[PDB]
Amino acid sequence: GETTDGVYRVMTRRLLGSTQVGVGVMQEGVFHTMWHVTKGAALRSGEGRLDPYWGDVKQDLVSYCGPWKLDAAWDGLSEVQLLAVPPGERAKNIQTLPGIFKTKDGDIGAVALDYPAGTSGSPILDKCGRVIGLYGNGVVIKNGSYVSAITQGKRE
Amino acid sequence: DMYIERAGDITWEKDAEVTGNSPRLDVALDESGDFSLVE
Ligand SMILES: C=Cc1ccc[n+](C)c1
Repeated sequence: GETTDGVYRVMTRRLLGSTQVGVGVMQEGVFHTMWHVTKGAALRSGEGRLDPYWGDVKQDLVSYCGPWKLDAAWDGLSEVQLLAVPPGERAKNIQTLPGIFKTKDGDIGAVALDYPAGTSGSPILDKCGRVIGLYGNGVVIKNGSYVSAITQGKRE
Repeated sequence: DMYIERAGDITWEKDAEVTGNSPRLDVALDESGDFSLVE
């Protein structure tokens, strides 16, 4: 199948027509997405198969063909871009200054951008084009607005 | 049966649309990976 680096839509034919359930990143031969997009199922890429390699429900992340490769982190000061890939629509870059999720185990960057559930797994990048996390696991705040964590894995 | 389809390159766009605010929120993360607001 297609192994070229880049952003990909994750599709299913199980429901009506062809439905986009999420998005992921191909980097260094490994496919990276959020756990809630695939639930750990195998994926097809053309005539090839991608098998899960690592995953964790609590982090809400999963990697295919190899270990998690993304290790860039938000610097805590600069604006970033969500490379949003919405269902049936072209990939588009959106610049924003992240907010913060403060937790008992430390602080996490967060992006206050509202896209359909099928955009889950879209990458958040720094000014060097490095993926600092994936968009799509977050919360609904007081005014009904959506805020996603910048979710990043660990490179072993 | 899930499949993937290329959507583009991962690159920073100069002069992209700039939007969104920067809220500071107290949150909790449960064992199922769900975030919730702490009040
Ligand atoms: C991008 C994913 C998303 C967007 C809005 C709401 N939720 C739960 C998830």
